[PDB]
Amino acid sequence: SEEVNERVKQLAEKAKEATDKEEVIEIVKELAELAKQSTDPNVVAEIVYQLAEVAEHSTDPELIKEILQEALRLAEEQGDEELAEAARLALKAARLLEEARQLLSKDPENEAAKECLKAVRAALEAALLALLLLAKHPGSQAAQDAVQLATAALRAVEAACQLAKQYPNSDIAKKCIKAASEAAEEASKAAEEAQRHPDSQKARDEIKEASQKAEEVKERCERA
Repeated sequence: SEEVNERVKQLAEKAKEATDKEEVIEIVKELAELAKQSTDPNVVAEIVYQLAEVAEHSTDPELIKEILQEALRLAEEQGDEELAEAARLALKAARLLEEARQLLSKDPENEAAKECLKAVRAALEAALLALLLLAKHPGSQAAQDAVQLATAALRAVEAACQLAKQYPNSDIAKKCIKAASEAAEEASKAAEEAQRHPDSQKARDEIKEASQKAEEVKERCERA
């Protein structure tokens, strides 16, 4: 028992101290394997939580995505529909990040692609924070709302990024993408206050304000 909980904390630190992408992923796969040694729902929740943190402190999109596929795989094996939803969203934000980087690569001077990219980063961070909050406090109305926020934020970014690729160098399209970036950033800020302050009401107050914004930018961008 304690030999497991202690080991989760150790491997997590090892991953954060790793010096190459290949070592991070090897440690990550060792964290996931510890799930095999237990059926305790809390040990898997803690492992998923550590995976989200390893991902949140990484910058390589490919690595992040691989970390999150593991986290989703664990949630799915648990039958935990709620935690799997959160991991799958973050995973999808990471895949959008990979796509956003490809878009910019084809037209690196394109300010629309740059803004789309910045928007996805903020969306990814918002979804990762929600996952961190849920992984520790499933019953929270803030965690669940945070997941809902990150969902809305990502929908808006996808619409904004859709135009950055479709019709760029156009004032009309350039405004949504600017709004989407701002929307994603605020969503990331809201989800952060909630992550460090789950039970706080000011935390719950911030999450709600960002969804309306997220919802408005989605409706704004679909227009363009």
